[PDB]
Amino acid sequence: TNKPIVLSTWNFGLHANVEAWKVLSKGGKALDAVEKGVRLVEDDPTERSVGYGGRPDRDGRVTLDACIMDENYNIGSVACMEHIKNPISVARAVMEKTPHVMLVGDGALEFALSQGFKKENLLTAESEKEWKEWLKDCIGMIALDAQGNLSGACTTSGMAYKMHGRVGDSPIIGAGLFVDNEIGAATATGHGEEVIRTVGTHLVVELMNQGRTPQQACKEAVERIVKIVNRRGKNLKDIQVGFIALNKKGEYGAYCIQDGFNFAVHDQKGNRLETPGFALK
Amino acid sequence: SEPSTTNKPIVLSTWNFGLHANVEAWKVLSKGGKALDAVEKGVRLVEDDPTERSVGYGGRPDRDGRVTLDACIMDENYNIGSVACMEHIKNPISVARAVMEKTPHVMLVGDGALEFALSQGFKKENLLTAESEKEWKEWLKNHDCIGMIALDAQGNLSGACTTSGMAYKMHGRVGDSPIIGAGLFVDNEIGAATATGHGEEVIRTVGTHLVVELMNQGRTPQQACKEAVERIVKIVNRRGKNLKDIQVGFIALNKKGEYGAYCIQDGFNFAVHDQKGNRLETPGFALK
Ligand code: NA
Ligand code: NA
Repeated sequence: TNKPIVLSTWNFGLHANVEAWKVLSKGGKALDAVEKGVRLVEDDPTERSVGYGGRPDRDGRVTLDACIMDENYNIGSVACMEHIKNPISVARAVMEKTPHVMLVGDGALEFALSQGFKKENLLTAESEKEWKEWLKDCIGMIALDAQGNLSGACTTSGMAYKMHGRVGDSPIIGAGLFVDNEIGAATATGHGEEVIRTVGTHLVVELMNQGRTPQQACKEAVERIVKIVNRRGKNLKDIQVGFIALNKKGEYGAYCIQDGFNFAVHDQKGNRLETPGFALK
Repeated sequence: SEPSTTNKPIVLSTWNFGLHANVEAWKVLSKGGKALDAVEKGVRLVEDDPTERSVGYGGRPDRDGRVTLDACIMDENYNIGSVACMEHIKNPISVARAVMEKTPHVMLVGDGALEFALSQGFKKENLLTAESEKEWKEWLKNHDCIGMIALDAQGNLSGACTTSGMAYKMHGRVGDSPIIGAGLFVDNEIGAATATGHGEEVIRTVGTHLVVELMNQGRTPQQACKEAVERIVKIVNRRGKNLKDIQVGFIALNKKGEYGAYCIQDGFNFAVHDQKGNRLETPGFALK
């Protein structure tokens, strides 16, 4: 087994991995590592697709989606939540502190406040400016820790200028994120509607369950999804879906419909940016 | 060549009230109509019924006395629509169908879902009946949803799921019913499945996507429902929980019109209407 190891999506995954590794390298829990990892990007107003600084919906409201899954089938999720900078941590509170696994809208905010989270104005001057001008994708992280336990976290401000109330894949278990401690974990990149449609990360993990490596599973999910896009009469150039994945042995994999995505991997070899295979050549 | 036997049209729905919801779906299916129209019409009957207290009008409120409704819908070509935690609209399944057909999104929640519904001509209505208000105030001091899946005369699958959610849930709580892959999943080249019960547990295990993938890899609909239930049973134990506290059922249909179901605990039936008639059937259960 190769452990610990953490993967996360996009260039900022490299920086998120560093924070995750501060936990993983000291023998801490995957759950804590992935929370710490993605909060880094939630916190950063120059990362405009996650948390603080996220581009608003078309009504100028910054609404955030996140979910988290630990090594023993515990889950939490918030969607379309406003004024709280660290939705992954509220999702973690939904998981640990309530008998529910998903809260949305005003109810998610009220819960957050009741747990001692603080309202903050998430719309930056920069985002407000660009929104008004307009009027005229996420971070996912999965890790295997020194105990051989998996966990993962996904957080986003969702599609810029979405309809108010729009929810993407990031807070939906089996779409944006899925973890089964006996199999593996996967988290998605791409058009949220399309990852929901195909239940993408549950598919990747079930393909690993069925005996595929993380790499084979990501590629086979994407190839199945490519055929569905065609069945739907759509142009593959208009659709992005991709996955990164980890199994219980610390093997990893990534594959997308289209070139141009990258993801960060940190293990005993250190932290680096790698690029997946892709279908649309 | 096509199958020697396909049982179509056919519609299945969860719980005893599925029997009369099936009659309404069959008005569409028996005339060669689309599975998508059939399953919408079928579940709207229950949404419309104030005496059905876990779906639509008359649904028991969250703990603050808001009736907030969840539904999703899926047709024969991976088109999907979903609303969740939506207030004041009696037929969330039809707003879900509008999300699917009329927007570039697949899920709206909360205020945004209501504003969209109003923009589409749905009418704001008071969904809290005197009876539900009475019970709620007192509280202060089975049939948890309807899922319906159908195979029409063309050989196409579609499904719908709609609920008012756990009674006296936290404000904003969403269960499995509006989540594609949890409460409902339909793939026209394999089969369809819809779920009922403790929504948290169906979300946890991505239940209907799992049932349909098990059919994909060769299980019959009943085999796939049963194996999914038994996975939930294993997970409940891994989590150190007591199975007695949990109910989940699945019903499932494949491309040939074969069907099946299975649940954790007894007392769950489903209704199936095909050309031979409308039947209330009782599946096996895990907790014996
Ligand atoms: Na940010
Ligand atoms: Na009702």
